[PDB]
Amino acid sequence: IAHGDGRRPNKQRQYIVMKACNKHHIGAEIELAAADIELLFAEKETPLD
Amino acid sequence: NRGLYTLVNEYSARLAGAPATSTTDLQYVVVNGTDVFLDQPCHMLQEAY
Repeated sequence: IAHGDGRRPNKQRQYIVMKACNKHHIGAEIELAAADIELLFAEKETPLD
Repeated sequence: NRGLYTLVNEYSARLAGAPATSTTDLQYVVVNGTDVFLDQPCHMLQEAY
């Protein structure tokens, strides 16, 4: 604001605010039993398999 | 001591006779009046509460 008093008319100030990026990591663990992987690729022909 | 219409014109325009400072530690006397906003009514009426 331009003022009408006797003090020093202060110049504007440009601030340079320098931010960052907070990183985060999320992970969940999933077990698969070995008797489940084994009969996934196994050849099947009977109606029970 | 003057007429009380000129006291009303003095009450808003002219700053009074040496009030305190604003935002200091030890409450100094005000000087140079750059941004000074003091409305004291205990000076004209000459009383204290």
